[PDB]
Amino acid sequence: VFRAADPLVGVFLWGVAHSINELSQVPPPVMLLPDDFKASSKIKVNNHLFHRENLPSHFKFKEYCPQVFRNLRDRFGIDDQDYLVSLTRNPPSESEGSDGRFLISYDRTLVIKEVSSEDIADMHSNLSNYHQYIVKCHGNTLLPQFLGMYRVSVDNEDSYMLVMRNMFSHRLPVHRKYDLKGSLVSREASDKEKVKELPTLKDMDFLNKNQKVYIGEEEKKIFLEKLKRDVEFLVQLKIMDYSLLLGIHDIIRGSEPEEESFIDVYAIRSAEGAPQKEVYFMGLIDILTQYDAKKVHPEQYAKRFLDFITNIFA
Amino acid sequence: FRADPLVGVFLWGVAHSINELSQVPPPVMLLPDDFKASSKIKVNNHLFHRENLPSHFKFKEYCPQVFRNLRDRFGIDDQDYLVSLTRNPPSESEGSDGRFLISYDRTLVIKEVSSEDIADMHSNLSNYHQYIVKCHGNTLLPQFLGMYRVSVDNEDSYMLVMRNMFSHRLPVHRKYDLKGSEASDLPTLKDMDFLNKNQKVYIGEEEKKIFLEKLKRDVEFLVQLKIMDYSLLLGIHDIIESFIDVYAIRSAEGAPQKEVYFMGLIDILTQYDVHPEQYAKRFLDFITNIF
Ligand SMILES: CCCCC(=O)Nc1ccc(-c2ccc3ncn(CCC)c(=O)c3c2)cn1
Ligand SMILES: CCCCC(=O)Nc1ccc(-c2ccc3ncn(CCC)c(=O)c3c2)cn1
Repeated sequence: VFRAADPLVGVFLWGVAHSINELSQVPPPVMLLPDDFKASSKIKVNNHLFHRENLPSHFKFKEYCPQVFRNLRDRFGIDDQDYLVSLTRNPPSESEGSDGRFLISYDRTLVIKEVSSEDIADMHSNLSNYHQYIVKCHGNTLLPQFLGMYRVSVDNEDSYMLVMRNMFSHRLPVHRKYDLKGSLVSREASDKEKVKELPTLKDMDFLNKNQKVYIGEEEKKIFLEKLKRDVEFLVQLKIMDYSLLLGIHDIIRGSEPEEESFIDVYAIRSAEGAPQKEVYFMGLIDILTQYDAKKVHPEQYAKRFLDFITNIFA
Repeated sequence: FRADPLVGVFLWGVAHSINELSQVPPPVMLLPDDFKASSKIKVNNHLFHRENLPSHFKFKEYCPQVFRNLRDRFGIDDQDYLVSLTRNPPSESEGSDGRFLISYDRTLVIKEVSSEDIADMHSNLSNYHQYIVKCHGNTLLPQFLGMYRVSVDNEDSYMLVMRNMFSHRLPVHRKYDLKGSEASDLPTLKDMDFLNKNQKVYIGEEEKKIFLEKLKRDVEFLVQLKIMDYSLLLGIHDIIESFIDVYAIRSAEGAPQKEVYFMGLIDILTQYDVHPEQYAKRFLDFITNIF
């Protein structure tokens, strides 16, 4: 059943418009109540002998905790209308690498990742904790910015979408990619992964390449003290198995002929004495994983993580 | 409890439909499927709260392509239809046994109807639609512009939106429901009080026949469908630029009073189950008899 447009994205793009447009009529609550953290807005469409081109005739769309995620976007500095333009003005571009879908907004500021149903449950188990941490740090963090969480039902099949700020650059393309855990049971990018154009390298590949990150001592201090706070928050929640996403843009290799419009929140320029002029992009990914696993405590995972990351700097 | 969700949902559904319909190109020709089609939407929010709309409702539009085409053939743009119903709440009328709302514009009417009138509309929607294209929309019959079903707190109410037959600016002072064969206590006069009050309409020779020729055409379209028990709604405004009252006929030159008459057929679609062509025969001669 080849289609030119994927109905899963079309229904998602429809539902984001509908969600935000109805949200424009609902005044923001003065304080989020514990009921807002179990709330949801669903809507089910049933057209009969009335066909549309972009959307299927039978679909559902649900938004998880609208008031919570609306408040989160605000605290992260994103106007709801800017969120809408960025996701819907033009179709997002598809990216490969992750399990299911992984979309990038047309302005390359937002990311939309397909997650599982247990991931949706893990977010609810800690949305209140995550929100209270965004309040406390005023949104200045290395954790991902969870901006919206949605369920898209099409052809009697539910997909779960999660929107976030893009940790990479809206305009500077990433030339080298790592995912760093600091672990012992060592991590190499597979042969299958390594022959791609942009392979996600891991701890051992980082070391094998003599990779170092040159940012200068003040930025190093701010980044490590931030990383330390964020990790302690996860440790308190008994979380482990998270990663630092590290991207590297080669400056002299440049972008395409495309050279103020947006701020790359997770970017740090290289130090003035660096051997290479580059831009780094760093963020924690795959948080929200509890220690309970059916065959390392969160405190030990963290200490090892922080010590590894501390030494990637030079 | 009475501060109203039925109106609040209905107006939410109309904006939602006209927004959806702006993204579906209007067809040039209709299919038999379009006369059995429908668009249904169900909202269910959980610990989410909004002012106007309740937490749970349904909105169903009947044959969206047909009525959209009928609004086109009646000279109504969809956006002007949307502004008309929703930009300010419709004022209600206490013509009871169901709700009866008039747009802020006074250009359109929203009448609550039964589940069998919905069945009656579907049995003849195509017959009605093709009569409209042949007369190029120049009829005394009502202009059915849209038909929806709203569900709130597990009760289904059916809404039919028609063009307003009365004026959008000039109020009606006398109102008749003319049939042929008296009213118990603007009141709705029945037929005897036309006579008793020596009421007569003066509209001019040339315009009287154009109305009567179309009345014969319209009625002759109903009798071919075994329709009876229709009425001629006659509104009357003693004369003591934005829109048009297309059922208004101006004061005749040299009349006792210079006035404006609003006349068009209502409560059609009642099928025989006194004969249709007899019922015709009596009504037509009755209404032909005012000069
Ligand atoms: C419901 C709980 C979910 C658990 C959970 O924390 N997952 C999680 C968290 C964050 C990300 C993420 C965010 C931004 C990103 N920007 C760029 N790139 C680079 C693209 C090549 C990313 O990969 C990226 C990945 C992915 N997954
Ligand atoms: C689906 C229903 C089948 C039966 C059926 O044809 N009903 C039916 C048909 C037409 C009307 C109608 C139309 C326009 C009108 N304009 C003004 N005013 C004046 C308001 C004071 C009206 O009353 C009016 C009433 C009412 N009912």
